[PDB]
Amino acid sequence: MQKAVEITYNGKTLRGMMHLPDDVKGKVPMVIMFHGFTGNKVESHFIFVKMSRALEKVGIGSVRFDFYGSGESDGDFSEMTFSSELEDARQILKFVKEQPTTDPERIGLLGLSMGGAIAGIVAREYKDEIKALVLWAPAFNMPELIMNESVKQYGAIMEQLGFVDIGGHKLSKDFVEDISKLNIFELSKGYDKKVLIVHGTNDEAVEYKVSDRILKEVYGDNATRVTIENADHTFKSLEWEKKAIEESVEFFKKELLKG
Amino acid sequence: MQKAVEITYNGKTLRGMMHLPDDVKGKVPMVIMFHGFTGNKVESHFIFVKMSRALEKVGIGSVRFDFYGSGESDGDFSEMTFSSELEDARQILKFVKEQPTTDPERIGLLGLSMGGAIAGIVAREYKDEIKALVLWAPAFNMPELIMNESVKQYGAIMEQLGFVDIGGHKLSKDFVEDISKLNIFELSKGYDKKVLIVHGTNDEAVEYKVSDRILKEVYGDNATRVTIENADHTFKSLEWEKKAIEESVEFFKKELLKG
Ligand SMILES: CCCCCCCCCC
Repeated sequence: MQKAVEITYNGKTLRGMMHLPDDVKGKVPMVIMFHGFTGNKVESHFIFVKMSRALEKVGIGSVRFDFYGSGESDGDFSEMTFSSELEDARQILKFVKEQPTTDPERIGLLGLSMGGAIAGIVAREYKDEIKALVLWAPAFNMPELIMNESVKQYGAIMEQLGFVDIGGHKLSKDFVEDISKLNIFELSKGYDKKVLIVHGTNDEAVEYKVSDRILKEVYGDNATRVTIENADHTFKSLEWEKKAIEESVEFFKKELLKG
Repeated sequence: MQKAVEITYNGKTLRGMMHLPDDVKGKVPMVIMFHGFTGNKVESHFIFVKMSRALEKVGIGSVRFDFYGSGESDGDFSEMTFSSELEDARQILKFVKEQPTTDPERIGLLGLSMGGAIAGIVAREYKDEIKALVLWAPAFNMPELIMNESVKQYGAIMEQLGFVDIGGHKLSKDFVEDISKLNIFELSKGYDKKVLIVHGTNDEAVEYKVSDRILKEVYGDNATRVTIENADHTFKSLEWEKKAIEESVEFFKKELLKG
């Protein structure tokens, strides 16, 4: 089953999609999915929609919302900061916990790229009530990526206009100010439940090396990695996305439907 | 106001969004928006969403749905053909005409890229009940574009396995066969009401020359062209998308709110 949903808080409306399995009644595991920077709840080549459908077939529900300033949700992209998306995510978790079909002890988080950074942070903040975590090419070095640009052209453009054009999106100076103060690696450290990282070797947006840091610096033996050979950042082929979705579904089926 | 909407016909469910202006009540002009090949109802850098919001402010509502096989709607991409998207468009027009806030004589069509080809055809099929037409880089040469793509890129796999991977999407042989039988220029010819074409000069997906053909071969003096200098296919900058949205909003404001 697929139904559209909304959240309204602080005068902000988030719009999303909720998937519940047709077969099983009662309370079910739920996966919350976080899209990345300039992405949206559907994500690249619909990989999020696919994931939800692949999950409901194993009796796992899911919700996917567009962050404020993106896609179907209200707001201008210029109003968005990483911290504001964090607050959106805290409200989304609250919404999932309020649904009468949600099993409170079976809630997982999934995040792609910058959504992986968010998912990491949220996982830590609620480490005792988030059952499992999947990270897809998680952009934990996002602060560093924004910082390096200070000496390049986007830095000079930001210094002059207070915003930059990243391809039909207005990236505010407020985002640079906000993100410069955060260390995703440290803010994600301390999550003890099982973690799955899926990463491509040819990822030219978040290099594969980043995942090594996460394995070394953020988690212990509870974290494991699926390497998708030859894959680009968003797993943009049928075989690459099939591998990502199947490994992640099996991880959530093992980790959420056991407890 | 923005609300999620659905259509179900012949065992298929389409999912979309409906925008109505808050201040004006009664029947209002309505714009139907058609996304392009591998796109979705939000479209590139949220330009469709923005276009809907810009329309609300001038008292024009809108609907944007994902075609069957894309985005939030049902179905796999392999099930989609150009003709199935035409049938979806006919059902979406039907849906708009059933809404009690729709002024039946004030319905306009907008299409981007392959969706513009959709709009061009639908406008002709309903030439007496479609009040105005906007085409954004309309891909009337889509049969030729796909034919060139098979000959140079797809290859034997299409014959051996029946499909090709176009970037996380399974493009079926049926689409190639179906689209080869259609002439978008001929099927759109005969629409007499006002038409706006917006096109970028550096468009590398649908060459600017195509718009020249549409002005000469498809429409008469009822058609007008806004050229956006240096712009790419989806007008992917703040300046380019502002120009496209404002020109289209003022065109729909003049042509739907008159007569
Ligand atoms: C991976 C991030 C791509 C966009 C970065 C833009 C940097 C702006 C700095 C002023």
